[PDB]
Amino acid sequence: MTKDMLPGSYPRTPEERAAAAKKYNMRVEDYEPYPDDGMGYGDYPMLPNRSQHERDPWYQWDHSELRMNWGEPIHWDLDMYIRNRVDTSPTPVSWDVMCKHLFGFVAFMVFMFWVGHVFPSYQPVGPKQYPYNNLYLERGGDPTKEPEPVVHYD
Amino acid sequence: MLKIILPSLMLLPLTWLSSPKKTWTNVTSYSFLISLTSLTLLWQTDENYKNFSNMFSSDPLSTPLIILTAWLLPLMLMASQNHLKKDNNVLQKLYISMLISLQILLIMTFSATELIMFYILFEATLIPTLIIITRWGNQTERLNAGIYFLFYTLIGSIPLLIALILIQNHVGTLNLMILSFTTHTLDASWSNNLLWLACMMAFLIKMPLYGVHLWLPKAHVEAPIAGSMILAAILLKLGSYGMIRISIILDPLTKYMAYPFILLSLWGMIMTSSICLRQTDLKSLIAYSSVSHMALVIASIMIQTPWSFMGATMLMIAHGLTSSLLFCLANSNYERIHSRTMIMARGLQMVFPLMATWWLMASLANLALPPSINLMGELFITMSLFSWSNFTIILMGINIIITGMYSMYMIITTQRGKLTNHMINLQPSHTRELTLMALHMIPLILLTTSPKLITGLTM
Amino acid sequence: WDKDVYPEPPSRTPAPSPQTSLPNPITYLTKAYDLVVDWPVTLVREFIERQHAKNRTYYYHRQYRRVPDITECKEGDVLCIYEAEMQWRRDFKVDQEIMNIIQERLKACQQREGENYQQNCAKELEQFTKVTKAYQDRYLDLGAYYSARKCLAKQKQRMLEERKAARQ
Amino acid sequence: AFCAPPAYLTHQQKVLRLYKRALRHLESWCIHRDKYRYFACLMRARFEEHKNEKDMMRATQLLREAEEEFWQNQHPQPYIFPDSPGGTSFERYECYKVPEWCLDYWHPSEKAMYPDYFSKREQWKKLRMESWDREVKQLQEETSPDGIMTEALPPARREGDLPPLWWHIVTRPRERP
Amino acid sequence: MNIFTTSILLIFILLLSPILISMSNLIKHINFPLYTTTSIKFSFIISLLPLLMFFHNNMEYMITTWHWVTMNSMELKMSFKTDFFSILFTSVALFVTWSIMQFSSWYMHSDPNINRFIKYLTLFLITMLILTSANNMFQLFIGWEGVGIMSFLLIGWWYGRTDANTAALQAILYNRIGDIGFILAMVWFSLNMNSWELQQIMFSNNNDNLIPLMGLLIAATGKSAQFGLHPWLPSAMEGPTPVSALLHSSTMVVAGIFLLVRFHPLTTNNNFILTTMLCLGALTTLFTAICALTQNDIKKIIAFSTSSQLGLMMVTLGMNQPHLAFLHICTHAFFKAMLFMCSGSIIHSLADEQDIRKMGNITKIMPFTSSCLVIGSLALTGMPFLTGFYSKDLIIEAINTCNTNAWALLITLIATSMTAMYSMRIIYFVTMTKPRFPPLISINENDPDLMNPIKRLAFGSIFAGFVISYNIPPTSIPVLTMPWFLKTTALIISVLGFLIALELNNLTMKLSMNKANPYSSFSTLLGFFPSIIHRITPMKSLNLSLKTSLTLLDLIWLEKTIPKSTSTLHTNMTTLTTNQKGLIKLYFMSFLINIILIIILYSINL
Amino acid sequence: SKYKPAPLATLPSTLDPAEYDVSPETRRAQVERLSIRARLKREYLLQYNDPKRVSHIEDPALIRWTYARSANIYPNFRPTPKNSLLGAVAGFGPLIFWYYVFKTDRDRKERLIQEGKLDRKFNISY
Amino acid sequence: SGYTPDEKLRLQQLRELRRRWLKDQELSPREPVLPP
Ligand SMILES: CCCCCCCCCCCCO[C@@H]1O[C@H](CO)[C@@H](O[C@H]2O[C@H](CO)[C@@H](O)[C@H](O)[C@H]2O)[C@H](O)[C@H]1O
Ligand SMILES: CCCCCCCCCCCCO[C@@H]1O[C@H](CO)[C@@H](O[C@H]2O[C@H](CO)[C@@H](O)[C@H](O)[C@H]2O)[C@H](O)[C@H]1O
Repeated sequence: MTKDMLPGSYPRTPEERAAAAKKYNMRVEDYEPYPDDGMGYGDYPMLPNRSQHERDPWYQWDHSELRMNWGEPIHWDLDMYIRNRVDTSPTPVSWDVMCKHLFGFVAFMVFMFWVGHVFPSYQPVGPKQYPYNNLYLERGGDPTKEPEPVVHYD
Repeated sequence: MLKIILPSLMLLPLTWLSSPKKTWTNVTSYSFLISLTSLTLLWQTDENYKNFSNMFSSDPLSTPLIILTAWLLPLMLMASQNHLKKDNNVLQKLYISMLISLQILLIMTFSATELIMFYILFEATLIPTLIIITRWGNQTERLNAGIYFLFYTLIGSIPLLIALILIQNHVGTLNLMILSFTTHTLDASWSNNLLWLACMMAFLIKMPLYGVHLWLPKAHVEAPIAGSMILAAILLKLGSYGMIRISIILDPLTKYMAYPFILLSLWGMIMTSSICLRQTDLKSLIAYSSVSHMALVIASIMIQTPWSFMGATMLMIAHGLTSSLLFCLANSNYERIHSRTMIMARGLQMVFPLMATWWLMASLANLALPPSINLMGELFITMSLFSWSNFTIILMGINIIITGMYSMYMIITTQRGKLTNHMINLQPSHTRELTLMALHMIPLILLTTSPKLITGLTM
Repeated sequence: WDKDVYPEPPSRTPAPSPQTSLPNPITYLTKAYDLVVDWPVTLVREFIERQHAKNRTYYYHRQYRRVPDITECKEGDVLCIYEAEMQWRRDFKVDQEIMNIIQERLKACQQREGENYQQNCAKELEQFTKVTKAYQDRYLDLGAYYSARKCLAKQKQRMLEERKAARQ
Repeated sequence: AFCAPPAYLTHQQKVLRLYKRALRHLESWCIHRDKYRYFACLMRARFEEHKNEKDMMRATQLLREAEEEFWQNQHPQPYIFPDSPGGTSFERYECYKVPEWCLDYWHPSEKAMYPDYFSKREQWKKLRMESWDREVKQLQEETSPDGIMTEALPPARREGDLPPLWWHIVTRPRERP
Repeated sequence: MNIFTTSILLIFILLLSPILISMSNLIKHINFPLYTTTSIKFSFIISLLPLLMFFHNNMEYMITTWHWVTMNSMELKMSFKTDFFSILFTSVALFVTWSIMQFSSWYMHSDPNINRFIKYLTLFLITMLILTSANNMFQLFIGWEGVGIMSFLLIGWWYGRTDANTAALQAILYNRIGDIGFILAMVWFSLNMNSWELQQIMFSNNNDNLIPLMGLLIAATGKSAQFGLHPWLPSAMEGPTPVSALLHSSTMVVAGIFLLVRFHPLTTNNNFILTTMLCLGALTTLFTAICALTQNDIKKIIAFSTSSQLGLMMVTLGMNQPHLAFLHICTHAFFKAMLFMCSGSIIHSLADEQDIRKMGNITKIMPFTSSCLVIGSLALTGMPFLTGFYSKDLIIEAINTCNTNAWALLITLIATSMTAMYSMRIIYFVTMTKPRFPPLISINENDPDLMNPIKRLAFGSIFAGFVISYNIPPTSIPVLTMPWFLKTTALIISVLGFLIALELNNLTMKLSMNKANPYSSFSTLLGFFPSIIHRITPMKSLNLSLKTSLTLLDLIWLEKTIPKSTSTLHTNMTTLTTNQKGLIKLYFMSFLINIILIIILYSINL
Repeated sequence: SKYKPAPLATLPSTLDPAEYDVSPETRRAQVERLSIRARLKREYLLQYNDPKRVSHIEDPALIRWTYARSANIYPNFRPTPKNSLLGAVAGFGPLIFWYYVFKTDRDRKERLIQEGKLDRKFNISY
Repeated sequence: SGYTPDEKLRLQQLRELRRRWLKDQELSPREPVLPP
């Protein structure tokens, strides 16, 4: 491929813009270059930031699972937006409400867990009583030393 | 060692005196037999390391690398047999001579006893590799890639020369045994710190540290398959081996002179592993995977615990084999579709079912599948670094996640998915390619059976 | 199996003490296993052992005479330092194997005792602790480039510390 | 899948699509068949209540209101036909839809196992070879003089000629191989 | 003892036999699925013997087969730990895999590569058995990670489905985030105890064991799909139904609970860990039961039921009840596998339909499958004396009568009732209402390869619970004294949930429109955890990787700073020096300046 | 309406106000877009169904995309205040952070080890 | 709505060819000629 067909630098004049559009097979009015922030985008067209999930599913795309036709301008972030990764598809519920609901549920759960920790639930019973000095020998205790006599009664 | 060097040299007369028809077969066969001969260096039934003469020696650290080098040459010839299909006989023989010379020099380097052996035989590798990249490469930027590869290493190396000369003036010799057995403590003077850097920087560049790793993504996506294989199987390990051999004198400065490079390694590992996620060139993705693994190796070597050294050596060998296999696989698909993009070719499991199996196994070695020696190495390096500071587990875990992620991303993107049915040229896998992948995998499986061979000096 | 180096308490299996009219499947399965499997396998093994009795050969555990330690080496005398260093390496790994044997004892004790391990394995836990303290004081914090000289320096640092403590 | 989308849609197409989508979502909401019929009849009543509106601005406003209501009331998890996009087993058999160009690489010993099928295939390849020239000329001659183009392709006009660009339409793998 | 160890090893040898036969030309000539089914049957029969030995003398064995390597005072031996857990679970797993491997032949007769499918299922079985019968933490890791790979390969068996590919990678994500904690546990138990063997690790009871047990808890969360890392399991049903039945319910997903049970001795003291597990189990149970309701897929409902059951096991472990938690594992394996098989039968007989809205009147048309499904549901909601009751009831008893987080207890009880509610959802919308399937009925379950496996699992679900519960040795003292309401709490809540579900479902036939509801949407969309996390985290991470790493730094700033700056400077200097006008007058003027400079240097330096 | 778009949950097409436009300018726009798409598809289909093809079909869009994401970057890069700061921080700052973390941790560890507070109970392999 | 005459003709022609190809796909009674 030659220079005219490979990308180039930021379109600085309307004739450059038209030449770039013809290069990218995009309409002269639809073609918009990335902002000239000097981050390497240069001439590449700025395409809509919609994932390939949104593309028509019933259409016989040239590149199928990619869901892009031959010669179509390719988004700068196609790898991120492929069907196997980020999905910008519309949702039945607004993102803001979804965030509120999920985080509110989490907050309620953790708050009530703290409530339970502070106020536990237990049966009305005394602590279990074990024999032989709380099993001093077989619970890992030295034979030489004598533990404090811990007694039990009726 | 001279029962292994001389046959390697004699390969060259065979290459040039063989008839045009039988040259490939003869050199491949005799190279396999040289590889067999190289196994004699595993008869170390005692703790006394082997010293075959005043010039050549071997160790637990050098024997596995030498055997790997011997093993690679036949596979390099098989991998190169194809893209050199329609070149003139002298040009083909030139390529074969370059590979043979590379093997000779690398074996001598790994088996060298004096660091000014090592400094000459280490840089002599630049010429054959530079020729391989620049002459037989495909795309136009191979010249730029060659320039980067040459000069990064030369800028690194010259200070190494200065430091080595100073070392010899101060000590009286450069035989590594003598240095080991008469070493003495350095003092924290600024001049000593500058030395430490001068000794360590050339090897760190060859083990591309995060900030000086720009010459791998270029050299690899501009180099032919054999160049990539030898490069990121042996050349990259030259840096680690040099660091291991030379750090003995440079103590105790390391305790605080390692913080910068440990940090750079432990951060660049994450950065590069992440870069692998969003890269559209299979060769580049493999190269950056290699950069992350060498980041781990550098961290472990610069902490210097027994676990660090042993795991670093194990991972050195494991990465050698695995990255080599990955590059052969990618070149397999490249020889057909004549493109390096990962997105372009997809669903190839529907037409190369067995090569898909080899792809899967390679991806597992990359992602570190237990009990594979790849994992063993990464696990032991992780244990070492966790001992060094218990917070490194955060970085290690993030890198583990991302490693698994790009490793499976390669497979899903390429092998799986709808077959790009427009590709008419996809041809059934060549027995050559399949045998190449088998010869890469089988040694890995056998070493996973017998890890004791590939441990370092420490363990 | 040298019972000394690999201690193994005695077996204390109890009586059959059956109290059921039903037949225990295990005894009959074991009888069938014995007769069917153990007997032919034992025949094969006996044949191999006779074949070994024929053509018997011997191998001897190597003995390494002691040589001067690094303490007896004049600075920079590589000739003697090499021998001292190799001796130290062999002692190092023999100590490694000592640690392996004692750890195996500890593991076998835990498994044998079961839920009494919290008391009946105290002896082997004590032995393990003492040997690991010895191992730590001998080889720990030595770099990957561990050497007799580093070990000597570490020991002398600790001895200086102990002498200071005794003085104070 | 067998027809290219238009440049746009008219009020008729948009409203019909909305009718279908809303009816299917209403069904997804109303599991039982009788309840579904009860509410679908009311839905048709609503849709036809404004059937004849000749002020297209009000028609479009009504359609916008209907669409917003639909988005408010859409079933979170609708009904998806198994093979329909987004339904289980949407592409479950794409692994085995291996193309026909692979057969060209079969070893002659493998082709021996199937003698007749490959003879018929050879006939087919001959037919395609013959028809390519004529069909390319047909498309070139039928190209519209103006610069206005549509994806839809032409039929076979002459006699004894295959329809333009037919190899990919025909020969596509069977749905369940 | 010879017989016991020999049988233990022979089980693995038998399981490897199908694999080796697969890697040979005899695979073409033999009926591989039947061969593998037979091998699994024989392996189960062999396993029965060690189970009997353990039930008799309760002797546990450490068997060291091969010495893989010695690492300076840390041997790595291929060890096996045969005990209550390992032996009983090997028996159960082999039984369930026998049933599912016979049923796979029916469910996958048409599919090509059936041999590869069977090989993969077998491989998974070997790997999971390695996990269970493992002494070394390293070997346990071999199992932990190999089952993960097999799950990846089986999910998205139909690699055509982009959705299934995403599901497999989802599983790898969540599992690896889990395995980070496992590797942390390994490294800590290596540094502080210098051994990966469980016997040696046991002596760490007197340390803190917080840093390692946190790694274990995280790994268990990831693998068993507890709330934090839960999305992977429900959406792991993109795979074939036999895979869902076996791996992602009966055998694999119990890996986290099994690991915690194995490390029960260390976690007895660390109350922080135990309370954390209590809370996590409660939260998962409630969350995934909420999602289980209002879900219209037959397989996803059962998947969420499985997640809820695993949350219950997490609570079981949160209170010091490891034996009972493992008992629940084994007991639920049966009827969960049976429910999955019944659902697979329904899905296959109908035109691969999985929506419970297009299934109805199944009880009349498929008597056998509906009967076994009813048994499975009644086991899931433990009705008295079925397999579930001989575990779940005791679990709830201990929960209600042990000191516990009050909130955790409450949500756990609510989720127990809600399990009845969604089981009723299935039993109703799939077996009680008038038909809804497409008109062309073509329903055949008379295939023995389907009938017999389900028969075996139903006999399991009906008896194994009682048999195991009565035969297992004493372990934990149970609390049997309690008020009447506590004693029958599980039954009353379950029955009340059933009645409430019946009322709600019967309310649907009312000729009135159900409206979109906030709670209905929250339940159906799975709490929005997928929609939010899976759209924010991947985007942010991937965007950072492309922009901050690859572009801003690697492709731009590093090149400018190191190579290109040097290149520039040197070009600037060459263009500064070389370009000389070429006139002798100027050249000799410069020579004059050299003259003067040398004179000055000489003078000043003297 | 009641829906509020978010960058990762786009505005549905039906709710989109512009989808309902019927201005002749908009329709002319859409027709021209379809014309471009049809021309491209015809060009692709000729090569797809050509019987005399012997190789795959190269993708100019893919080539341009890869070139733009690879070799066009540095040539079309210009230092700016924002770029300099972002690069400097995103590079060095994380290294400084991890430096402080590891240094403080290891210094505390060395302090404790020196005093003897830390107990290395069974660290044998380090 | 409804097919154009050109579309109807094209679909009919492709229908004929598609069904001929599908019938071509049938295997003859001897087709799996297993070698000895
Ligand atoms: C710490 C020490 C180690 C670091 C050492 C770094 C030294 C590296 C030196 C690399 C020098 C390579 O020199 C390389 O020359 C080529 C000529 O083809 C330049 O190539 C480029 O030049 C300019 C951009 O400035 C363009 O107009 C031109 O089209 C393009 O090819 C590269 O931009 C430059 O990098
Ligand atoms: C400490 C000493 C270290 C020395 C090691 C590094 C060696 C440095 C090599 C310097 C020479 C590199 O040579 C490099 O050539 C290229 C073109 O080839 C120049 O790049 C040039 O590209 C084109 C013309 O070709 C112009 O549009 C551009 O403006 C110009 O700069 C680089 O600016 C120069 O740097």
